[PDB]
Order: sequence, then C-alpha cells, then structure tokens
Amino acid sequence: VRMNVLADALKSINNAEKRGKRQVLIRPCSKVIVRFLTVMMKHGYIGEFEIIDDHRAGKIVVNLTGRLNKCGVISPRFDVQLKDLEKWQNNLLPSRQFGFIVLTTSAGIMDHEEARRKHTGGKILGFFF
Amino acid sequence: MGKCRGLRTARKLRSHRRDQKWHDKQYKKAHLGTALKANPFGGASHAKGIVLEKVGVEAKQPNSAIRKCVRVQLIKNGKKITAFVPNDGCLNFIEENDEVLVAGFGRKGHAVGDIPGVRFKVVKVANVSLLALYKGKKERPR
Amino acid sequence: MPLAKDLLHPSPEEEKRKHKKKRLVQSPNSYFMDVKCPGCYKITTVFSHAQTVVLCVGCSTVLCQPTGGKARLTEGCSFRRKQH
Amino acid sequence: GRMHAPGKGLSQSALPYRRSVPTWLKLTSDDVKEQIYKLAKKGLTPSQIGVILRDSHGVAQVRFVTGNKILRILKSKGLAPDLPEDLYHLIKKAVAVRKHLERNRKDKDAKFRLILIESRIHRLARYYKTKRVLPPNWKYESSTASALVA
RNA sequence: GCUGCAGUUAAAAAGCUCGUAGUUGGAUCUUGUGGAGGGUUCCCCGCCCCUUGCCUCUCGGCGCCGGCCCGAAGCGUUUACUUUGAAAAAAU
RNA sequence: UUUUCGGAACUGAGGCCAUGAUUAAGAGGGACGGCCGGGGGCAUUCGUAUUGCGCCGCUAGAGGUGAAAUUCUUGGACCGGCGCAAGACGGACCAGAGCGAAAGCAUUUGCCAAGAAUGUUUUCAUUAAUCAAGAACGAAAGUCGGAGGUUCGAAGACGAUCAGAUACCGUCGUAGUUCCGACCAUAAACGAUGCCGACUGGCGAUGCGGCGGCGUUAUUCCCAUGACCCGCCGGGCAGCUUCCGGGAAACCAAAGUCUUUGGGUUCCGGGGGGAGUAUGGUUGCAAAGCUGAAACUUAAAGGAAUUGACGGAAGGGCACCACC
Repeated sequence: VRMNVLADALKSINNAEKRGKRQVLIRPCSKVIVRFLTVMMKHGYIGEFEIIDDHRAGKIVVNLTGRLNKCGVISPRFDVQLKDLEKWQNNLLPSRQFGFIVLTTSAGIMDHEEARRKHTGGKILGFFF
Repeated sequence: MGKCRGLRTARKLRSHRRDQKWHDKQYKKAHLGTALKANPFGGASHAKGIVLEKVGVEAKQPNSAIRKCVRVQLIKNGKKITAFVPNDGCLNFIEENDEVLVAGFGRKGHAVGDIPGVRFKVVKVANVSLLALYKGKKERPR
Repeated sequence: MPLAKDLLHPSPEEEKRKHKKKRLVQSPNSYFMDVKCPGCYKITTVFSHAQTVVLCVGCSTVLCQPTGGKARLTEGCSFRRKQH
Repeated sequence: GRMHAPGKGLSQSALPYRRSVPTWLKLTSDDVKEQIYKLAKKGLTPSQIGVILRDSHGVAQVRFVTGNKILRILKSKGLAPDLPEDLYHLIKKAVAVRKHLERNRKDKDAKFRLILIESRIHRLARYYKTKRVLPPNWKYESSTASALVA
C-alpha cells in the first residue's frame, strides 16, 4: 500500500535534510508532486530537480540545501474558507514573518499569501517553513 | 494518534468518546445520580433535623482527642447522620431533642481531618448561630 | 552515505549489479541466444531462462534440461546476445 | 504481502524500456495470430501459450508485436474459455483438498487450509461478477464445484 | 485528549487466524506567443489543433451595401468543494 | 380525391472516422521451473532401556537417607548369565539452527494432499489494507463413553524429622498418566512489545534460493555434478558496534522520523481498594467461561534509578577480647 503519495514523499526529504544529504531519491512521481516541489523551489527552499522517466510511475532526484526545515502533510484534506484561513495559519507556522501553508484551489496550486489575493479558498494539502 | 482520521469518520469518533467518558470518576457520580439517592441530603446545601443524642468520636491515629459530635435524624428524608460540633465548648450550647441545621464539611462526601465517619457540621441550634453564641452577639433563648 | 552521492547519473556498473528493480530504470538481466547445434543447421532462438525443453526437428531434438536458474545445455555450444 | 501467508517477497518480472527490440524478429502481426490459434487447440491456456511462444521463438511478448494480447486474440475467434483460468485454478484445487479430507478426517491442518482457499474463491468472484464476466446469479457451492471440475 | 493524550516494565494489545458491514485506497488523460492590468519571461481577446463547446434556426432589434454579420434559446457526464448573489423577527 | 410539407417508427446495403482497447505498480491474484523444510494426515520398519515372568550360577545381606527406619531376604533376594512378554519412549547427534497462523513439531521407509522463498522480456489489469456480525484451530488439567494399564503418580496408608508437622525426605499406592470416540476454550497462551506501508548508520556470521570466479578436491581425463575456497543479489532467525534519534530511566535501528504535534485502521486505559465480587443474560452434562455494577472506604498505591544497612549469597583478607 501507499494510500497517500504526497505523505510518503515529504518524510523522505525531512529525514534526508537532517542527515545533511543534498541528493535524494523520491518515488513514485505524480504530477501533484511536481507542482508541489515547483512552489518550494521558487521561494528558494530547494534547488533544481530531475525527473527520471520510466514507463511505470517515474522517480525524482532533487538538489537541496540546508535552508529547508520541515515540510509536512495534512491528512485528511480539509476545506478553508478565507476566515478559517487565519486559524490554520497560526497553527502551522512558527512565525507571522515567514513560512507558507500550501493548498489547492480551482485556480490551481499555490501558497496561502497568493490564494488570499485570488480571493478563493480551497482544500489544504500540507505546509512548510 | 492510533485512531482513524478519515473525513467520513464522524460517527466512529462521536460514539467512542460518548462511551469512554463513562469511565471518568467525576462523570460517573454526576450522571448516574445514585450519589443523590444514597446521600442523606437531597442535594441541598443544608438540611434540618432533630437531635437524638450526644456522642463522642475518638479520632484516627496518630492524633488522640474526643471530638464531641451529635447524632441527628432529618425531617426531609428521615435518616440519620453523625455531625461535628465546631469551636470549643459548643457542645453545651446544643441541648438534646431540639432542631438544628446541618451543612456539609467542605470536602463533598469525604471525612475531613482526623475524625472518621463525620461529613457534616452544625450551624444553627434555634435560629441562633454557633458563631453568635460563641462570640456573645446573641444568646440562647430560654 | 558520505553526503557526496550522485543519483543524477548512475554508477558505471555498480548500479548494474543491484536487484533489477532497484536500478534507476528497470531492465531484465535475461537475454536470448541463437543456437545451432551440430547436425541440424538452422538458426534456433532460445531464451536463457527457458523453463522448458527446447526441441530441434532434425536428428537432434533435445537442447535444454529445465533448471530453476539458467537451464542446462545438453551440449555446450553457441551463445549470442543477439543484438539488443 | 501474501493474502494468507505472512511472507513478503519479490520475484516480479521487469520489462525493458524499449518495446521495439530486439529488431531482427521473424514473423509479423498476422503470422503471430495463426501461431497462437494452433496452441489453444492443443489444450493450452493463455499463460502457457505466451510461454511456449516466448521461449523458442523471437517473440518477447505479443503485446510488443501486436495491439492485442493473448486473451484478446483468443476472444476475437470466440475461442476464449468460458470463465477466467484464474478462477478455474482456484476451483480445481479445492476439490482435491476436499478429497484428502474425506480420505483422512483427523487432518485438522488440511481443514484449516481449505478455509483460506475457500475464502479466496469468494473474493475473486466478487471482482468478476461486478465486471459482468460471470452471471450475477452465479454463486460458488460444493455442488457447482463438482460440476465445473467434472 | 477533533485541535491535543496513552498502552515493554508505571492502569493497559483479543491466544491466533479467517471474514461481511464500516473506514481508507497507486499512477495515468495540455504548453508556449502581440494588446490590456503588475514585474523583467510570469498572473481580460485571441492565435498553432482549442479557447467561454455548438448549432438552428425563428420569432420580436442592432448593424453595412434583396444580400449578408453577431447578442438572447437548448447545454457542455453528475457531486462535493470554493467564490458571489437572493433570503432571512425583535431584544441581547 | 392526390401529392408535397411536417411528425414518428421500424429495415436493409454502401461511403466517411489515425475508425474505438492508458500504463502494467520495488500493489495484489494466477500459471510455469528447479529446489527446500523435526509442516500436517495415514501406513510401516527399528533401537535401547524399564518392569514382570521362565531358565541357569553363586551365597547373606539388599533398598534408602543428612543420619535412619518402614520394606525386601537361604522356596537364594540382591548380583552375574541366557531367553520370553507387555506397555511406554525416540537419548547422545540437537545449535542464540529449521518449519508452522498460533497452540506446536526430532528413529526408518512408502503413500496422500499442502506451503514459503527464489528464478522468469509468461498471464490478469486494481482484483487492495484493516476489520462490528459471524467462523476455524487452540497446551496442561477436568467431564462422559469404550479400549489399554509398563512407568510415574494428586487422593490415600505408613516410616522419620520437628515443641507440634495434616509439609520438605523414604516406602507403598487409587484417580490420572496411554489410545479411540465426544465435550471443555482457559495459561507468565510473554518478545509482558497489534496488523499493513515508507524513510534513516556500520560490520561480521548463520539457514534457503539464484548469479559470478583465479583456486583445490571427489569420478571416465573430463564435460553433466558434489564437497571446500572467494565475492555478489533477494527474502529469514539473530548478534556485535555508536553523540541517528527517542526514553523517567532501565534500555531500544526501533520503543526512531513527536509542542517542528496529522501515512492507513482495529482493539483498549483514566488514583488505590471494594471486585472479576453483587445482579440479570448467555453458553456448558458437570467443572465453569463470557458479559459485568454500586453502596462504602482511603492519601497513597506503583515504576525506574542512587546511597546505605542487612543476607542460613559469592570472592579476597585479618584477630589468642575468635578457634585449633
């Protein structure tokens, strides 16, 4: 089994970062995982990543720095309504000055600072800081 | 954790908690109500009775004293309680076969101090408080 | 790990000695071979882990004895890749 | 892991990336069809058929030289069996267990093992009947086991 | 103790397995360019095949010079979800 | 009267569609191959011992204990030799080895069905995980009905020891121990550690399969093959090692990835007693099992670790206030 793909991915990157590894191996790839890691890269918590291709489900290899501290999954996937947002944002972030809870909306996957500017809630996926 | 965290598991949570709340000690007295039924009070703060006879109770070890209680039967439930007399020499201000007003000790069903079997004290002997008898703000009406 | 790992590119053949599904891209390690034993001049093609007796239609008609691993040959002749 | 044993193992086959290999193959699509039809006549069933093709001929898989597979090829004829070979092999097995149990009645170990294989029939059946590959009136029984094995 | 507990020895995992309900369930089916709003690519019209998917038309306006063009009419397999409206007695 | 138009239904043959099938899981099921194991059932072979019996020989004590005695004995025991019968049982080889869902499972050979791991460019295409109800198996003791009855042995009867001794010890001995057919569902049924999945150090072994190899050895010089040597890949029982991390600590590569709290799911706990009792239900022939309170009482009960003291514990050493 592996009922949550996203949940198994992030624990690897958490464990790896602690030891100090700067290359990892994450499987299986999913499109959901790609856009996740895209957001995590833009802000600058991780570096460029390579998708190896198979004909099964792919595998991914990542280049990372010590900048990452902790990325989590939130299971099950709750709804957020842009007043429920603030209650969430307190609990998952160590500060008001940094960290980004991530979520998916009908306007696509993005961080919370961006979602508030689209004025649309949606389903929450994970978090990080 | 160690428990389900589905998004459709509201039933299995809300029925489980409603069951495991019954093992709690406080809850099990409150909600069975057998506490009230067993109590010589109806659950009222005080109660009124009529004196039967003075008694003395010898305190639990290591302390040794005689604690000068009374024994009283109640009006509103017709059953008997052994009740402490506070201050010094207020045994004398109680006279047998009169009414008194009783009240719990202050530990809610459990004997207080070194005296065993006594969960009650006494406040009024004839509409005149033990305080005012002792201090001298009032006097026993004979 | 020494923390110097390279997972972008595989190791020369230390990647190709691991279990077949722990390789970066999966592959079998089995192969075919084009066999022509004496006296029946035809290009027969046979799988390395055949599982079964393979026949020839000439004078010869036995070529394998089944084994759990690679099947034993009845006469030690002919190995090809072939090609890919 | 195994559905009624504790073990956890690996022996799963792994295919190559490239599927146009090995690029010398004798015979082409139409030829492969008649090669298959001959085998199904002789009492072979789709798993056996592909083995006997792969081992002694240039075919790796019929998937990689046609748009079909072994079962679909037989199905286009109407020469496909009436129920999956998978389902059959479970039912085929459980009769022999019941025979051993009649011949020896102190074998509690056998009695236990029958319950496993029995439940494994019902589970497999509950796949097929929802996919309409069996009658929805069909049910497994002692009686139906007798008739389908002989 | 949902947020937020605990189960080797402090209270505590059914002797063990099977099994219907319940709960939970792998991957897979789309990206770049001029104008407009904000940077130096990136987020209302369009373009490569698509772009609010279609037609068919006909009745009641808008046009241009009988003839022709485009808004309103059926809808995109269904839900949840999210966002906006409508709708809500007072006192507190 | 007749078409047309419009609406509807049913029937044939033909054009036009890149004319229609996602991938095949380091998910599962199923086939195939060579093996493997105190796995299970049935049948069969064998060994020695023990007790009793028969036969032969030798003569005075034999058993047993801390010390004794009950008890046994010139028709001779005990002991030695030879033969016979019965039932029980598989020693040494047998280990931080194997197999089994758990409880469990060691003489030979045959038969009957079953299973794991590994190998696989075969097949199926999500068929899964965990689980109220319900179901199978489940030591020892016990109950019912038969068979059998050596050995050991609750009960029981004696002999000692002790102030006493219904006990420890010795002798005798019933139920039982054994098998067959029915019940009974409990255990420190203990790794006192749910099941499934992912990730994160090192090293050497050992059991099973597969792969590679310079070396030796066994037979026809061989090949096929076995034994040993060296290394690799799976999955299994374990060990050693340490500033991964955890923990109250003991300790643990999981009891880790946890206030930086959320992988999936079942069962279960809430101070110590009262109590697995009361009570009603349900199951059982019986014995009992499961489900299972309250009144009332009390400020401690308990875990780990440290320092002392003590020991009819172990190892060193010493004294005529100790002994020889």
